[PDB]
Amino acid sequence: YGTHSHGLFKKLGIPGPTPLPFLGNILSYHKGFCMFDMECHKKYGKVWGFYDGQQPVLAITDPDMIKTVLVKECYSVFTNRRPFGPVGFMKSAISIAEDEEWKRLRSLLSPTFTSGKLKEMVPIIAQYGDVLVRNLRREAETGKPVTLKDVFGAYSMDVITSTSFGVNIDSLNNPQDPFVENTKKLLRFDFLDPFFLSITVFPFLIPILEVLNICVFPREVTNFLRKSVKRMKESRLVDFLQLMIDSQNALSDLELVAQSIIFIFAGYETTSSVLSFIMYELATHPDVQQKLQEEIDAVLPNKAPPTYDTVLQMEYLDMVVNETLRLFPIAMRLERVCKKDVEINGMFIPKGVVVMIPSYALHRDPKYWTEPEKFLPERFSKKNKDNIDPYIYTPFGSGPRNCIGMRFALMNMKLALIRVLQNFSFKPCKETQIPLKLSLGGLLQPEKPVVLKVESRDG
Ligand code: HEM
Ligand SMILES: CC(=O)[C@H]1CC[C@H]2[C@@H]3CCC4=CC(=O)CC[C@]4(C)[C@H]3CC[C@]12C
Repeated sequence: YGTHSHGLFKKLGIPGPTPLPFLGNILSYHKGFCMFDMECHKKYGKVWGFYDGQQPVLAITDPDMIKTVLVKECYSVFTNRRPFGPVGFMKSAISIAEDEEWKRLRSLLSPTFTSGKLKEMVPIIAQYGDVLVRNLRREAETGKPVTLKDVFGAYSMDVITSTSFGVNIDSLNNPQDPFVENTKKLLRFDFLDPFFLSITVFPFLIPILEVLNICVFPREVTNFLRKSVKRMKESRLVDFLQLMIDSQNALSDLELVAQSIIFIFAGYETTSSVLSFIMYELATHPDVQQKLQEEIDAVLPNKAPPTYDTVLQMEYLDMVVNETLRLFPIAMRLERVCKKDVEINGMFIPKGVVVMIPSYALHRDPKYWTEPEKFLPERFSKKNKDNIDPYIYTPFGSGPRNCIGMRFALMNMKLALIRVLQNFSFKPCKETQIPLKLSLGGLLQPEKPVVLKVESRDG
């Protein structure tokens, strides 16, 4: 034994790279998820199959299917995601929860994300828009080429703490010692790490790990937020902990601690990561930074504070964020487990298989997109947009199980653009790598941290 599911795609009839005995196709991840997705797409068309060890992954590319599974069949057959490693009590974090515990948690926290409560958090978020620039200032002063993900990470931290726990620190490399270093440690998993590679060939190793209590969210940090939450509950006799406590807090109590940790996870390094790309695009395109920078002066006259409405009422900003997201869809892949045998717009799909949508690949897909390689915002203006197909462009997923934090993500990032642009300009310096080159790991990240010249707009 060792090639269990390896007959499935030759049978059923789907093309794809032919699996090694124990490894499946994992050896093709030397380029990363993105590059591996591009090629299978080219070299196989619109459906293809591969094996992560002995897990069969079926990538689909037709919008109709991609909508059947993401939308039309969510609660039906494609409800859950792929288990990925020893997850401990975090098994109750919504993004990890399965089937019925999921829908429960989903409608239960979704009220916690509605607009208007977005409205309310804004003054809190803007407050670190201020902090960010008071900080971003000094680094431009010194004349030194600022590392983006450091100023942005901090802001993201600042905004997570404040909106998630009503803890207002200026982490931002200042009070960098209280509550900051556990949070700092909540980074995206790299699923091409040797650790995760091992657990994909030997998934029989997850339960063992589970036993030794070896969890993939580090215990140091989980103890802390778990402790730190509980002490906050009592004291309280806007803020995500707030909105949950009020949320009838059934809705379990030490299941609340799982949400808190997972919101930080999903939002920390993603927000600060996208913000970096956006500032890279706005240099190598100085023209766009200006077109955007003027729009901002137009909507709020010299330095005026950004606002829930000041924001939504900025067509060009919305274009720049959206175009950055196309090039760099942080998740790279949407992905869904098949709960049962089902038919789906043509092809049979057998129970057990993982259905995979190639976000990043569809976003650079010479079909739907012309000069797909190019940062040009105009793709998303009132004319040229909305003949672009959702289910193709999906940087936040789609359907019952999409990014619950999308609005908050966008809002948060814009308030940060505003403050920064309406106050700065950004210029390739010595180190600035041009073009881009993505990491060939399992994260959709720069490879060599983006560093830029920050230059105060007159002072
Ligand atoms: C940089 C911005 C962000 C991007 C690009 C992003 C992207 C995504 C994607 C692609 C998914 C999976 C969608 C699917 O399965 O179809 C997702 C899920 C999720 N995201 Fe985000 N996200 C971002 C920010 C955030 C923030 C700030 C939060 C926290 C408030 C958050 C919370 C979640 C949660 C809880 C899920 C899981 C929903 C579920 O499985 O029921 N995200 N996100
Ligand atoms: C970068 C990343 O995704 C992290 C999250 C889970 C982490 C692993 C969790 C288990 C672990 C325990 C150890 O004592 C050595 C390091 C390892 C093997 C970790 C290495 C880095 C990983 C793979």
